Formats: sequence, C-alpha cells, structure tokens
Amino acid sequence: HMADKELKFLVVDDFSTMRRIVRNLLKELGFNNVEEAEDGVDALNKLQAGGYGFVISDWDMPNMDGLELLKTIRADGAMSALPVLMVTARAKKENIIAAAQAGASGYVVKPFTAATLEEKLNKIFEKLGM
Ligand SMILES: [Mn+2]
Repeated sequence: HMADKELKFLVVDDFSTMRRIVRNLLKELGFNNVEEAEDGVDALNKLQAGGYGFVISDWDMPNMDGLELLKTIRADGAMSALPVLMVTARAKKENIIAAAQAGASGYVVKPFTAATLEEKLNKIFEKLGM
C-alpha cells in the first residue's frame, strides 16, 4: 500500500460532524477513496471486507471503542500492519501511553487544524514508506 490517490481510508467516529471534518480534509489532500464507520464493530466489518490502506479513528465510541479497535487490528494476522491514526479529545498522558503501547501509528488531539492533520499523516507516510 502506497500514499497515492488510490489509497483507501476508513474514518471512524460516532459523531457525523467529526467524520465530515476528516473526510473533507482528505479530499483536500487528494484522497477521495474514503469510507466511514460509526463504531469499532462497524469498522472491523468494513475492514475484514478488505482493501483498506489507512484508518483514522476516534476513541470514545459505543459498541467497541477505538482503543479496543486498535488492539484488535494490531492482533489480527491479516491486518496487523494497518496504519491507524488516533484522533481524540483525550489528552491525559496515560491515554496517549495506552494508545502508543497498543500500536497507534500517530495521535492527534481534538480540536485540530488542517495543518496538524496533514502533518501527522505525512509523518506516518514517511515512516512507513508509503
Ligand atoms: Mn466519540
């Protein structure tokens, strides 16, 4: 998977507004291959369907939260390497540690600017050779 226009993103958040923010930012960056999920379960359903190259995910969500989502992804043999960018209002140092240790590719705190998102994605792309 490479960071070109075809790269397929999954945007996960229990609030429409927040998904709408990320989708528009991605479009702006030239990425139009984008789907949405409303919680961790919904997300895995789409992921296991196949084809995705990048996940941007909230933390606090019903049914399955984003830390659990990330742990599940990281533990699954077929998708253990999937890039996962956490986007959350959670800023306590112990939250950041938990997500980091669980295998987050990056971590952005809400609210965030267009510049901030661009720069954290580019950081993941460079780190992973995409
Ligand atoms: Mn949420």
